[PDB]
Amino acid sequence: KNKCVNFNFNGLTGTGVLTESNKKFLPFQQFGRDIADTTDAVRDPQTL
Amino acid sequence: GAISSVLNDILSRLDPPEAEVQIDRLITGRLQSLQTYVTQQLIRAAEIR
Repeated sequence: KNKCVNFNFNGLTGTGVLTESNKKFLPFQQFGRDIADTTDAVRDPQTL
Repeated sequence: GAISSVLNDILSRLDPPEAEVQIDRLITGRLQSLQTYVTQQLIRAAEIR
């Protein structure tokens, strides 16, 4: 966490940092998007 | 007119013989959007002047 590291979450690439979540999600939710069509949150497939 | 709207999507699914065609449709699409914003800002900057 807390470093500009490249990502590969089941094909979803990117470059950014990792920060712990504060808002709640649906139990059937996988990822979220903002108004800019950008990935704002992603879930680890092996860890909840 | 391209496949997707993400540049990392086209570079990961296609080959560089064919990937440059879809980037060409995305560069010319976004270049006309930046020329529109500057031109409409330059007319609004004259009325405040």
